[PDB]
Amino acid sequence: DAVFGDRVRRFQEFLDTFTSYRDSVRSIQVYNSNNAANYLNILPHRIIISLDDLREFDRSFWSGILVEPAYFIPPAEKALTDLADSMDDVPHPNASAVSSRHPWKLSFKGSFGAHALSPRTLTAQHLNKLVSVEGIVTKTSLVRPKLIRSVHYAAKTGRFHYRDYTDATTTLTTRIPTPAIYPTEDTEGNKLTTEYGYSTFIDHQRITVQEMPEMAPAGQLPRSIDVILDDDLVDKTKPGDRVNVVGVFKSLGAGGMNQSNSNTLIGFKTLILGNTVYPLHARQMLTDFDIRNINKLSKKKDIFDILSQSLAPSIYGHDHIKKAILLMLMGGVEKNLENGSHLRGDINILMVGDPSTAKSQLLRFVLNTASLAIATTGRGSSGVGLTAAVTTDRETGERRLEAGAMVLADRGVVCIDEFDKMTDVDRVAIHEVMEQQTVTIAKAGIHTTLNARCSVIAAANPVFGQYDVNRDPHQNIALPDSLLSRFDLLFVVTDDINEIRDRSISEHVLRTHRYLPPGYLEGEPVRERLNLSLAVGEQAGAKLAKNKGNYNGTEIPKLVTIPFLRKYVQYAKERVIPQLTQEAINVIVKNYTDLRNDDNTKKSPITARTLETLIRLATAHAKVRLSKTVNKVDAKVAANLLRFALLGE
Amino acid sequence: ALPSIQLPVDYNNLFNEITDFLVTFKQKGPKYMAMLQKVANRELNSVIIDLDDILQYQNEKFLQGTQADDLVSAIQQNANHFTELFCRAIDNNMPLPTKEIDYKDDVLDVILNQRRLRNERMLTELFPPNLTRRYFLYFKPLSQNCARRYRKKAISSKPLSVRQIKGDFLGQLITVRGIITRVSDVKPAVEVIAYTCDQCGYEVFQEVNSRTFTPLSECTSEECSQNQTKGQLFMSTRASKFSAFQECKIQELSQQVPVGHIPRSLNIHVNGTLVRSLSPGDIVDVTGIFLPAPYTGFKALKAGLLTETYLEAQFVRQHKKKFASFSLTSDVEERVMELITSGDVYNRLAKSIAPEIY
DNA sequence: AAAAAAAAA
Ligand SMILES: Nc1ncnc2c1ncn2[C@@H]1O[C@H](COP(=O)(O)OP(=O)(O)OP(=O)(O)O)[C@@H](O)[C@H]1O
Ligand SMILES: [Mg+2]
Ligand SMILES: [Zn+2]
Repeated sequence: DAVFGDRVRRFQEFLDTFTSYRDSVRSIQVYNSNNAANYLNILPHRIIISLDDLREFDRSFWSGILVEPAYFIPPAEKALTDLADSMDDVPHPNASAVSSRHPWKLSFKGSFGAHALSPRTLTAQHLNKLVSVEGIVTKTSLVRPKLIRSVHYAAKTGRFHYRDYTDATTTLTTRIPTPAIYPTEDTEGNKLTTEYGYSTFIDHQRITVQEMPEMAPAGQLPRSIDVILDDDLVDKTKPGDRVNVVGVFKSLGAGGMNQSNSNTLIGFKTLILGNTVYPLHARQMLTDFDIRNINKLSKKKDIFDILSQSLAPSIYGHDHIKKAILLMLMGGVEKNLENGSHLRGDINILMVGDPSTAKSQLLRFVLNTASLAIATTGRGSSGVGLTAAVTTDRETGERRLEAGAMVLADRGVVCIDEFDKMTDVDRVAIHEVMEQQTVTIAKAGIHTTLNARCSVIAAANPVFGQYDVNRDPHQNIALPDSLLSRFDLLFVVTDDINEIRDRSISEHVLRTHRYLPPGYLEGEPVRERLNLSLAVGEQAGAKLAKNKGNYNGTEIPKLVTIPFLRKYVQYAKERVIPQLTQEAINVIVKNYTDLRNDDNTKKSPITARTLETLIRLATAHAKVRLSKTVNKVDAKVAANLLRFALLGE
Repeated sequence: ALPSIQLPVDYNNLFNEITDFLVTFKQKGPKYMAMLQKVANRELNSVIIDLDDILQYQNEKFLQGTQADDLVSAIQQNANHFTELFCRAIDNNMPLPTKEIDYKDDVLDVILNQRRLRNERMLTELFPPNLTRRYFLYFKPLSQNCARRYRKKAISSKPLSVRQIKGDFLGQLITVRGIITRVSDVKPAVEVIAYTCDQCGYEVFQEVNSRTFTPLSECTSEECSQNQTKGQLFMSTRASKFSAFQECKIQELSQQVPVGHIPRSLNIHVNGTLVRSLSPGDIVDVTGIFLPAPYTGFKALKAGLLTETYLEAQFVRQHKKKFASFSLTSDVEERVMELITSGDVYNRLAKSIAPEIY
């Protein structure tokens, strides 16, 4: 009755108290006006409020929102729409577009306290309450528009009529249902023609979010919940993404309380009307002094060795492997030609060795430190299901392709373990990807080519239990040469027994195990921790807090932390695209001619494709030092690394 | 019942301006009378409307302070309504045939003449105009240079991707781009359905624009309207009016797909003389009307507000390339003369296939 | 449509 007006005026008072939101709204308005008629982006009518200030202003309204949003959000939205209408000033508007009536829906950020849950923790007593849930995106539905309000016209009357339709998921408050019956006749029988272009249609999509399997009870499968979101943010993110979704958790449907029930045990349906979505990413933007520090480090002489040594400090030796991983994470550029079609741009690395030489651990480290990566096991995968699958959507009743493991890793890196133990059939499915970086699906009436430009890193064991240095390299490796020729670098590792190395590695490994997490005692095991205190988060250059990287002093050479290295990778993969020059060309051609005509035994045969590997390695090294041109030093280091990987020191 | 709202659009002035444009337009005299004259002589089978002509006519008549509004904006905002406005304007201003007609072949007109000589002799039914209509109406999207000619942002075109089409583009005229994959066959579609009345006066007609259809049971014939039944009404195949119907779907190009996604599709309906103007496996620039389609055909009683959508074709630019089956032309004749002058050819042809391979 | 167990080649 009047409580709606009371809440509306209180929210108007609160909006008038804080002057940031008004500035944002008028900025949106002026940008929208400038987009209209000046020689393709438009800002949506959505604003995000920080409920910390609301709590500091009025505790009653804050509690009402966080406990029963159904009776508090609509008044706030009405007040915001009224403010926007009052402040707006358009003297000559349009006809069809003026009847949009966007209500300026809201988004929230700030501390939630006990209302930040996980998909398993959602229970009965959290219904009808605003919540924020973390999780992983499992699968999505198709974007389908839905009607809101229809526009009708009658020729005889000349008066435009309108009828409004709402559903259970359309509004927070339950109202009397309305069918989709089109009004075609007037009260006096005049004919009504539906007017497209004046009616209102809003986009609709359903997604399902799953709890992270890492934080799960022992011996329990992960559980998932479904989220409905509409209008804006309709097609953000994708399956295989870590998200934080804030919205209202409410039930819907009769659920058998009508006469349709067949058995006693009938349960209701629960669903979340998502209000906002944030990318978790376990942040992604560089600051000014960050760029200053990156430039200062890149102008140093020996940045590349420092960066290589910084990777996985708990692994002894394998320095060239670390350098190869560093060059692979930020490989060369892709080439396209009007007549030359397409040229591959990145690097793939394969390692083979006898057991217990720290390959899987390095693979896990590469998974953890990469921008985007997917873990795959040879035995626990099927090639047909690795690329694409056919699934029938429950809503639309049609069958649509579901993205496979490798497609999700587009512009990423894929790590495969037990590669030599992986079925031969599915191997061809890999080779196709290694051929043109594109998978073709022609099955059940769907003919589509899907882009997959990822890099693949794998580690495999030799045919015997241990490597035989006296045998043919082809004899020791079970994989056929057809796919082995694709990999740019092949590495063979062996645990040669030497008492000096044995003592050094023993001391190192014992040093690692004598570690204690900061601020926690040694008498009790590790305990799980809660989420961050802030549900949604966000003097320069004189501190160098984490810029220098050296957390602990152990050697004269420097070190850098993981976040700074990742920021360096993000900057390098975007801001620099080097161009090769003839000075490095001479060195590359000379060393290729020399290596080809050395005429001695070697691990693998060499052919014309190795020069492409040299070119992209030089490009990657030019990217490492952040230069737009390729110097002969990059050619020299690439040749040295190749000689090490193929001859051995 | 239904609340009423006020809109700045009124169709009276729009129709008057449409008629004035159709009559007075100078590009042979007026062009839009030449097309109507060819249609009257049963020569032209479809009518194409250029929005650039309307825009430039309005712009050049704006120099005199008589014009008050613009039409192309309302065309872009809504399209289906202007189709029936245009067909009514054409039907009102159809000139007489200046050429002879082989009148015996038009069996529809012969049957209608027989019905008229039956009914009007007694001293008759006013048949719907679309049954009498023989032509098809098509629109053509404007060109960007014409928009550049003036200050206004009358742009349209802009061949959006399949996934770039949102729920706010329903009812507008939009242009899409993509590869055609599936093309169905050609099948007739009903426009006006006629029933015979078993020799009981006039034969009842009906027109259904929906995708479903229901038949009649009783008829308005006077002796049939008499208190006892006189003959069961039966559908007549000859008297009805049909139209060619075809459907196809288009897929997004691989260049426009965002990373880590699966391309989407779009359904296209096509009717009239434009049928069979496209083949599977080509890049096209299709312009049409983006219309909603009811879900009730599936008959699931779900998705109370969710609906399916489709595009109705209006103009197709086939684009891509043409094989032409080496059809002889003058230019290629001078080309082969140049080849004759070139001397020995096959060595250069071998050198010129794949220079990238050494 | 796609994964998993069984007997015969
Ligand atoms: N250089 C090293 N530094 C630290 N730990 C090492 C090193 N070499 C081996 N290890 C240890 O050896 C153990 C074996 O690990 P892991 O199984 O990942 O190795 P691997 O060589 O990939 O073996 P596999 O062929 O069985 O997969 C690990 O606990 C790892 O810490
Ligand atoms: Mg291992
Ligand atoms: Zn009868």
